[PDB]
Amino acid sequence: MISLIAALAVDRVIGMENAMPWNLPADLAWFKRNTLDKPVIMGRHTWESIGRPLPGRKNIILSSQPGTDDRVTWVKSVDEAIAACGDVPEIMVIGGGRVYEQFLPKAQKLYLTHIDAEVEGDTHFPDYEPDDWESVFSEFHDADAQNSHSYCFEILERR
Ligand SMILES: NC(=O)C1=CN([C@@H]2O[C@H](COP(=O)(O)OP(=O)(O)OC[C@H]3O[C@@H](n4cnc5c(N)ncnc54)[C@H](OP(=O)(O)O)[C@@H]3O)[C@@H](O)[C@H]2O)C=CC1
Ligand SMILES: Nc1nc(N)c2ccccc2n1
Ligand SMILES: [Ca+2]
Ligand SMILES: [Ca+2]
Ligand SMILES: [Ca+2]
Ligand SMILES: [Ca+2]
Ligand SMILES: [Ca+2]
Ligand SMILES: [Ca+2]
Ligand SMILES: [Ca+2]
Repeated sequence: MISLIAALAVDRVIGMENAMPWNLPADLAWFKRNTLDKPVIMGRHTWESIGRPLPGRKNIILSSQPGTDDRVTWVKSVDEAIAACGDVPEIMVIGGGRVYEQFLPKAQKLYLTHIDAEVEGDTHFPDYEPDDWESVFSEFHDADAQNSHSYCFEILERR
């Protein structure tokens, strides 16, 4: 079972110059909650954006070229990435834009943080068909002293 987890600002913007331009500790806690003890698949740009291995998770990196870090697992295709996870209940695809586009047809669940932020970006979440997904979890939060935007955590399941 493949799931995508992503944080989306206005117009499905997810990144700008290898960074997520917002500071939402509540999204970091949600991300950790939902990915811990699950293999994580990421694109090479995301691996460089994060900057280090994610603890308590098997880290699988997609690249057409050989790996440059043995602390993580390197793969050269979507099918090889899935295979490297082994027999696990759930695989988490953590980005970026290009990796989400490829795993979206195979995904059964979307863990989305809808951020109320105006972000000029260079990376977007794929334009998912609303008719194909059903909202099973939806928890809205107002901004506070730690989180500068209002945000909604949503879980969508493929109909
Ligand atoms: N808001 C959010 O939730 C998140 C946002 N982001 C943002 O997204 C951006 C990064 O996204 P993006 O630029 O799309 O890059 P990605 O992180 O999706 O990485 C793409 C790279 O991964 C490799 N790759 C992808 N698919 C394959 C494949 N099928 N086979 C082999 N290699 C593959 C390629 O590496 P190579 O070139 O080596 O072949 C490719 O250049 C950053 O701005 C980051 O901040 C990232 C995660 C989460
Ligand atoms: N919701 C969400 N999804 C991600 N894929 C992510 C990647 C790294 C750090 C914060 C993140 N938050
Ligand atoms: Ca900033
Ligand atoms: Ca490239
Ligand atoms: Ca060795
Ligand atoms: Ca881009
Ligand atoms: Ca439509
Ligand atoms: Ca803030
Ligand atoms: Ca159904």
